[PDB]
Amino acid sequence: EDSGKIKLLLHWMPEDILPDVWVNESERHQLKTKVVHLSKLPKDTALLLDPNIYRTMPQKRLKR
Amino acid sequence: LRIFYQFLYNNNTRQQTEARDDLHCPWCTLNCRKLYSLLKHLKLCHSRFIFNYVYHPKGARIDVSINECYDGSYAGNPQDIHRQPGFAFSRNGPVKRTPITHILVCRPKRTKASMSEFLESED
Amino acid sequence: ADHELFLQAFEKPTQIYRFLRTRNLIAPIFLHRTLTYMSHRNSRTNIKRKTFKVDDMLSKVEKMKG
Amino acid sequence: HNRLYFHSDTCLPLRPQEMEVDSEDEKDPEWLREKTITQIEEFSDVNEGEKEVMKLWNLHVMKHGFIADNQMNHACMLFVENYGQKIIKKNLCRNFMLHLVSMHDFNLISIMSIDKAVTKLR
Amino acid sequence: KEAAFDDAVEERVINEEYKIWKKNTPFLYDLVMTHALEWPSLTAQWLPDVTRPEGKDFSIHRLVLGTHTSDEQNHLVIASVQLPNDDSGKIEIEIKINHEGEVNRARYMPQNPCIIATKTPSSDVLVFDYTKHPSKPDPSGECNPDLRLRGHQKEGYGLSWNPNLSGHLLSASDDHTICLWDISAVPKEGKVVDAKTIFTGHTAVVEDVSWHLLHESLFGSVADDQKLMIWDTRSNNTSKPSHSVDAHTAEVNCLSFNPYSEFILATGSADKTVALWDLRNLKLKLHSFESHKDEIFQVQWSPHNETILASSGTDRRLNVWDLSKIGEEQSPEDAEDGPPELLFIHGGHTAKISDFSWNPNEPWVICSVSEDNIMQVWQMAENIYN
Amino acid sequence: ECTPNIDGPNAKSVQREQSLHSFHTLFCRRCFKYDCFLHPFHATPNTYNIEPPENVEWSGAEASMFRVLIGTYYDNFCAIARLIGTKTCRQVYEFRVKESSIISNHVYNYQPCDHPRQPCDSSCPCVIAQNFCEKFCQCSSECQNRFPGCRCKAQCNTKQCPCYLAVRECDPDLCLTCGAADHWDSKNVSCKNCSIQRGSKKHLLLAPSDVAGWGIFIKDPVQKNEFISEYCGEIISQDEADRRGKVYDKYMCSFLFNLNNDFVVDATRKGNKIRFANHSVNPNCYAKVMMVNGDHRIGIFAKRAIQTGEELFFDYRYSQADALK
Amino acid sequence: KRVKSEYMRLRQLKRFRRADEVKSMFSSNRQKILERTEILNQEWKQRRIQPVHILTSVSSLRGTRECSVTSDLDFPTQVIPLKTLNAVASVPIMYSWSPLQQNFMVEDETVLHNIPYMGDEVLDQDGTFIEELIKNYDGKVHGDRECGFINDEIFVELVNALGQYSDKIFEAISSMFPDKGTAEELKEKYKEL
Amino acid sequence: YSFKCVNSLKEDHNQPLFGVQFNWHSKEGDPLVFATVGSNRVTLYECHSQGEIRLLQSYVDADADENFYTCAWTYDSNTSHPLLAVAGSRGIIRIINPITMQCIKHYVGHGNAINELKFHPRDPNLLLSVSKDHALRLWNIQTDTLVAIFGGVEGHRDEVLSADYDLLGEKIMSCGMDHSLKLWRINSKRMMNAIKESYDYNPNKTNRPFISQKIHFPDFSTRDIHRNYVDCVRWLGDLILSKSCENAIVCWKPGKMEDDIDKIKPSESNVTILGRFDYSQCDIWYMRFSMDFWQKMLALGNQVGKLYVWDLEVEDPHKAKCTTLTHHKCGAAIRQTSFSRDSSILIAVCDDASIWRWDRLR
Amino acid sequence: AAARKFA
Amino acid sequence: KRPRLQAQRKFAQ
Amino acid sequence: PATQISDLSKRKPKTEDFLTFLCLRGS
Repeated sequence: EDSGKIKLLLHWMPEDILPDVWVNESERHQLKTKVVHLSKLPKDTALLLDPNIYRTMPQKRLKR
Repeated sequence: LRIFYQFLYNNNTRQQTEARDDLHCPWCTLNCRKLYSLLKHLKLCHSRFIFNYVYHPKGARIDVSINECYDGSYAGNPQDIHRQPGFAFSRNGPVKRTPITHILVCRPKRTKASMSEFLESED
Repeated sequence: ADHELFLQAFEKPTQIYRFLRTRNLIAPIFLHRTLTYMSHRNSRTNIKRKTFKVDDMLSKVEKMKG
Repeated sequence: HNRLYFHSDTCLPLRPQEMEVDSEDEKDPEWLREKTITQIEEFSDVNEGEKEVMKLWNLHVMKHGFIADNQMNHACMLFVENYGQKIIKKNLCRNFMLHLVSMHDFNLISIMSIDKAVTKLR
Repeated sequence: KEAAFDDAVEERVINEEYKIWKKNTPFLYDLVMTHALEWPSLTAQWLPDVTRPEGKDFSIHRLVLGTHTSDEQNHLVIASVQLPNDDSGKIEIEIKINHEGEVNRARYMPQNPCIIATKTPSSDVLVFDYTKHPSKPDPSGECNPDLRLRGHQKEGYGLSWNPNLSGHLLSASDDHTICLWDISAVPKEGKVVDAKTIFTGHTAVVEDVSWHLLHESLFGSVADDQKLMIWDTRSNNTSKPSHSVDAHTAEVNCLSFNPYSEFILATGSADKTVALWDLRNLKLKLHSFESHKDEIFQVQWSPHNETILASSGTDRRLNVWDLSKIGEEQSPEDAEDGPPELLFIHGGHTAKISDFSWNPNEPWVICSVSEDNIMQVWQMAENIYN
Repeated sequence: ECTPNIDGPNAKSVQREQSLHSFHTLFCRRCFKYDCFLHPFHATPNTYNIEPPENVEWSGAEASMFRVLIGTYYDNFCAIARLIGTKTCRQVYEFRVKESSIISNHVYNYQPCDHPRQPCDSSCPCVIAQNFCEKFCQCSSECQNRFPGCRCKAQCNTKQCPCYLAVRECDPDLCLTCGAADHWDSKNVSCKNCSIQRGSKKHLLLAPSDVAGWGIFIKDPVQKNEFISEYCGEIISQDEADRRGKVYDKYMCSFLFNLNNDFVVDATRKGNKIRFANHSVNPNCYAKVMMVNGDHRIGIFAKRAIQTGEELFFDYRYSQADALK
Repeated sequence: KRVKSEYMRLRQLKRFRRADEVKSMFSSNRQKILERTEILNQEWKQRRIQPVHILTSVSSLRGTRECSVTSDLDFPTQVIPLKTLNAVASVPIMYSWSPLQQNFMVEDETVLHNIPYMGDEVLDQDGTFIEELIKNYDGKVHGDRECGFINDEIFVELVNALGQYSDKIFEAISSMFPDKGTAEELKEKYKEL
Repeated sequence: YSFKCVNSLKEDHNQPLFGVQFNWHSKEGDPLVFATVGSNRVTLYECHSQGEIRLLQSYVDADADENFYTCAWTYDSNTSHPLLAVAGSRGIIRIINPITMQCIKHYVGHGNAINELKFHPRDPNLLLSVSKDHALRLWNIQTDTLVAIFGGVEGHRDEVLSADYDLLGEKIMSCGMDHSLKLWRINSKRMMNAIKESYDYNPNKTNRPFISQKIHFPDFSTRDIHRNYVDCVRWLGDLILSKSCENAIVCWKPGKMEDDIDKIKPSESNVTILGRFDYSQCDIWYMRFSMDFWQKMLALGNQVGKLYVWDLEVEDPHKAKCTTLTHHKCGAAIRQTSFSRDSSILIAVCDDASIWRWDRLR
Repeated sequence: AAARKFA
Repeated sequence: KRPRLQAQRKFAQ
Repeated sequence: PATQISDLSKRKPKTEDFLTFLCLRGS
């Protein structure tokens, strides 16, 4: 009957493809290891640098 | 245990079925202990496609199906986001305050929690 | 054997969930331990009655030189 | 979810400010006025002033949508009280009186009302 | 730039996260109610003004709100709810009150729940008594200032009622200044009323502040100095506190004292971390918490308990911490899921959180409100604590 | 047969009737408007001493004026002088006299018991068709085929009122007990079977469906057997609908609605919001036909109470062969 | 019939007279366009452009879509990365319409076009469709008339000469084309004279 | 004149192209761009010597049922960035900066396909658009709003296939599938005022939307020209060129061979057929043509490949003006054609996804 | 007979 | 006759 | 049942930065 539109519309998805590829090159999360890479956890704070976005702001220029 | 998958598409097309390295979520790599736990994780988190099972004659079988429905939409200020133009405030633009119609959605009230997670295993 | 279609279909979900894997292993939405049907984890109880919390064993002998 | 809403005329999206209980739906559509007007001019067994007065009265009726008899005895008065300026700009005393007389065929009004209206004019 | 592009894809990602959250909610909670506001809030605060009918299986409470808005008339609310307690339902707004400027923060004298306070982007603060005010404001009707204050020069986000002594009230701004007032002096017209006393121990903006709960002359204040001060009235010393401490590596935003305890102080900050102290030794950081991923703004020790605690901010996440579980060695996978003192997370807000609070008169329910106009109220899952 | 302006130069003095040819053959009493759309009407009019005179000239078509004013007036003395500003009652008297001296139970649609030689009888269209006579019969006023009007205090909405029990609405002129008549323009009432005519439709809203294409959601709540809106449209023949229905079923997109065995509604081209009503079998609205001032309009009514944001539907009363829409 | 003969015959004469007239008109028309398009040149020549160049971005384009093109000309096949565009959510289908508040009347009729157009994607409609619209219009379709049109001057001259070689021809000619059917409009134009 | 095939470039996607247009917003001597539209593709190009072509940019969207079948060009007045604009069966208009290669601005108000576009030849921000929704619209793009709508009760009783602004921008034609042709105006009190008001809007400063100034009443109608659907139509000063699937282009005007165009009123029911440029072998619809900026020449295509280019001037025009141009290679069908700003060039794409760059002597 | 709603 | 029988189409075969 | 769930990781990386003879023999 009804589809509804998928917000992820293959303008988002290539920035999933690209960095995934860059990562399987660099740090080989899927190949050189388990599907998991490590714990991943102890680092705690430099983790955000791989990928581009383990986390970014909604609002970089903000009221408070 | 064992695990087998079965990709289904158009009901009668190339399966390229499967095998599993561990007893883990092949997507998210979480280590769910039981079968029940795995299957619920699999239906709920990675809900974008659909999971059936006899579990097997050999205690491994799963059937996967690319979901037709899914309802994969935005969920925020339904206006000023879904058709704010391809310019600056297209999708987000959440910068200053903006209104919504007073809506109201009440997700659970209070649940009926059974000890056995199997109920899912029955039907 | 129109594999191309099959692949172009499953490719979206797979791609997505890989991405979310590599977030939530770091920056989780919520806890898998608290989640009910994963009741296996963080073996614990309703134990402490604690307020006198100070144990303060932080001798801290660190010094400088040069 | 109580979700995105559209106008009905344009199919543009409806902002929530503009949900503004004003209903994009009024008695007197913007086109029907014009169409009835242009339907007047189609007639041939008819006259300029006559046509004009018919037009104006039709417009009035469409606007306030009067239904029952009593309302007509009020609506003639309403009509002059609104469109007297226009009628003076055109000077349709004779035509208007004739129209009123014609309204006193179907027993919708009484002679008192007519005279009353005419005095309301001047 | 690519920043612009990255934020968009992040937004899409957020939707996905939210949907998975939704699907998992029956197996994380006992209750949630999401409402949507006609305008965002910068405040939430329950009240003790509870009521419930006989011959029903639900209850009713109140919520204080605010409004941030584009240009229109900011009017706050004191809304009602309806939720089953112990054993259908909804909420509604029952009342509104105009407000010159917007609302940065709002509380209420606990001695009299009929009274409330409020801030502005202007220098002044205000006080209302919603009894002597309409249900709903008409454009023609005059605004309910219900009193005025003065003593700042700029706005801020600090309010604090002393619950031990009536009338006293404290504040904050990038004034670097912590004013004081008390109200029982003049219940006449006395619309404006100026400082009792100020303090300027800080060097950057003071973000937040509050009274201790049992002590009466005593309160603690928090700035972007990377510092924490504990002032004390009847000391007669305006720019020298009783205690000072370089608490956190980064700015400091939040603050909270403990109900049941006398000597425990919690504190939130911009260094992605919580820290707590003893009021005996203030050099000694007892313990930290390290599982947010961005600054914090709010912390609220729970009533009904003293071993739990809450926190939230820019990370779109509201964590609840427990102190019982420190030094608990656990399964390896539990560490794979996060530290043990961390207890529960609520990631069902799709945008920054601006405020939340616990309630009394229900055990562990929270209201939490954000800047996508969303107001959730929810009861954490019970089976977590048997 | 035309006779130019009384306002203007050409003022050809003609008979009284001729000066009201147009106004008597165009106007619609049933509509209270000139050339009404839903009022097709092509019928010729069957039938509804001592002192000297003054030496002034009777202007052309002042003749026709004072001629047609004669019948309605029934010998006015000074009123006719008030109207025609520049003629004296004496000159008018003299001219009156001088010119006198120079002298299968299907549904049908309504037309009254138009009968000069009898009241509404075996020849009455409404008697043969089991219809009721409206306020436009050419029968006597004591025509038993007429309708009385209700006498309920405030609420004409249950079986206790005849106007509700019968499938119609409280015509204001026959019902004064109820406030149907009350209010020339005001809609503050308690007769809850007077909304259609006044058109107290609800603030409906248009947005996309959850079933098929578009759909229509109400903003503020309602209660059961409350009025929602009317399902307007063009009203056309049956054969015309057969023709149009061919293609509209080729599209698989209808907006057709059976009014009676004589006529159809089609809002494909023109109509109002409500025509975006989706379909279900458990609806939260339903429909009726209602005669109203002798016209079949169509009412929509809540099958149950409803809150904000809901979607509206109704039983199309089909075989279900057609796909959901 | 000889009707069509006289049609073309009178066509030639009216055409000749009007031809000289209108070729003068065409000349003036060329002149009209001349000054108009001249004005357009003028405003074109008073504003700037920022012309187009190819993709120079060397970032974030590894392993994805690209487009290319062949020729029957000695040229290389040129492959370029194929940009993709941020989708927009559509809206369902509407066929526009008019608001309204009280019901409305139309006594519609026969071969009124908007002649149906179901498609040319799936069997080019249904074979039965021919009988469908033939049934609807009783075999009457818009512009199915032998001659091109009906215009006043031609109408008049044809009526005159048909008489020279009122109703025996008026009714028949009205039957020929669907402009009138019967001589109603014919006798109307006759009364115009 | 005399043209010559000097390139037949082709694409790989192999679905038909529908649309092609030059950018007449070049500069004097600025090299020559054109553009193309297909099944999900926008495709740009540039014209080099010897029929040489440098492909420049191509664009796509993710959906599959979409098929862009229009294009047109304009420019940002404020910032001089050229813009392209595209639309089709999915039913959305969108805008393209090739400068930034981003879909900067979209519009959704249509119920179906969007079979044409234009720009008001004076003011670039007025985007006409016609649709398969029995409707025309007139958007303003810089302020992101609708202005006007043309249709409903009065006439377009069926889908639409084309429209045109006249050379001044004071009037417009439309061209439908109901065997009709209609006028509208833009110069009026009502309409012009509405346009001006549209410029002066701000949604952030009203609780109350723009009043899309509807117009149900055409200023002229006619159904007596054609017998068949109507593919496109164009202006010729104050004459109307309209084709059909009747193997004949027509020229015409309303009423007499002498009555003024502005003296016409909606009651006007007479027409004036005064030109007929005949060709053969067209039995399909959506078969466009065009004219140069000068209206000194007229292109056309056919369902086999056979061009025809009637030199407009000195035309009989029924007896004279034929001039075929063929190669037996695109056995497929040409949709649309196009000239450069000058009459130097011609393109004609076709159903087999081709291009055909014809060029003249000198 | 085409599709025709009843009530 | 022929075209009244031979309707439209946007393509061939 | 050959071809481990590394098949998933030939759906995400179809081409480039791929290898091992199973990422390519996984379909």
